[PDB]
Amino acid sequence: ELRLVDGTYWQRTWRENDGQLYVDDWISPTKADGSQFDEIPFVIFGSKNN
Amino acid sequence: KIQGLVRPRDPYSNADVAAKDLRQLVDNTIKVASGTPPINIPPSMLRWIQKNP
Repeated sequence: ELRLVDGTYWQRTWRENDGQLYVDDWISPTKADGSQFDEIPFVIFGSKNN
Repeated sequence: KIQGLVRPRDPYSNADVAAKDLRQLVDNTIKVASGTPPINIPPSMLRWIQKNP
């Protein structure tokens, strides 16, 4: 799960253990210096455009 | 297999001998077909206890 709240990047993962369904806690990946992000690092490319 | 493939001969005698032949025998391997009876694996029971179908 990838979300962009108030210009910051957050992501949630769903563990879903074998035979179960478990979910990770919220966390925001940050760059080498910091400052978190302003856009989701997921690009969708297509025949027409991106 | 030829049984009497060898005959005691006499170089001085001139008496005839009956002939034999090259019989051909055949081996075999029968085919066996097996399978599995239809096993119900509906997703409902696995999903109900929250398990991967």
